[PDB]
Amino acid sequence: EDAYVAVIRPKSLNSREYRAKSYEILLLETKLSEITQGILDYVVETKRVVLMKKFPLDREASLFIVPSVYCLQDITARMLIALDKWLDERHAQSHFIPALFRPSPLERIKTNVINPAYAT
Amino acid sequence: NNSDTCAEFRIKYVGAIEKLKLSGLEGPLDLINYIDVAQQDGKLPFVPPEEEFIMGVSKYGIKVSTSDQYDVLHRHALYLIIRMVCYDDGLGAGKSLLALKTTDASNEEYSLWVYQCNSLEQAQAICKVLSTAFDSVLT
Ligand SMILES: [Br-]
Ligand SMILES: [Br-]
Ligand SMILES: [Br-]
Repeated sequence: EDAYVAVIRPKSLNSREYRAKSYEILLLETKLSEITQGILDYVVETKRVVLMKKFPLDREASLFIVPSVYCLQDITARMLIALDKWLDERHAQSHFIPALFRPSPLERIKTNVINPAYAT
Repeated sequence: NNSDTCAEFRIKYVGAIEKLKLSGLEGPLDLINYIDVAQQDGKLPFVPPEEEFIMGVSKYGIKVSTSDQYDVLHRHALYLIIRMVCYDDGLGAGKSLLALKTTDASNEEYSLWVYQCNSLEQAQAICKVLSTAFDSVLT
């Protein structure tokens, strides 16, 4: 039900090292069918939506990441350090960060072949 | 190029997500997105293994074999293919992937199959022969 969003953009990307100064951040909140269409409509009103982690409260709040094109080096408390850690690891995976910031399906589709036996 | 109904191609294999219940997966853009999220989650790799396979396309459907032709991995029957989509991986090397959405005889479950082609030209040739197959059996 409960949601949170961290929007990030670069100034790299294919880089081997994670530099937090290479990336900037804008956390938003919305409640709840369509999840992918949901968050993306909310962002533009105020590339993809990536569920990272869930955080228990002692009943859990979700953290999503929205890649795009306030500096992170200069910088809710539980979520920021988790994002810094998460990015530190995954930047040392290769193709991961480039895949995170890649264009939309529509910018990438080349051919679409359908079987006429499944029509209407 | 114009115009054949039976062709073989050297390709690479990213992987498969077999036996999905439903996820509400409509059209080519939902398909590409789903594969993206699978790659992000580590269900599929960003880079395929080096080994090459032979993809034969004909009026039977799509056949995938080892480069030695010795072993057949899969026969994707024409009747059970729902959609094939060719798209750019979007990573830098500009690789072209093919995604096949297939179903089973009773149309109750779906599977996704992802291949990597050596060029965009090859991916388009595969799509052409598949299209021609459909139109041919449709008569
Ligand atoms: Br070839
Ligand atoms: Br469909
Ligand atoms: Br089957």
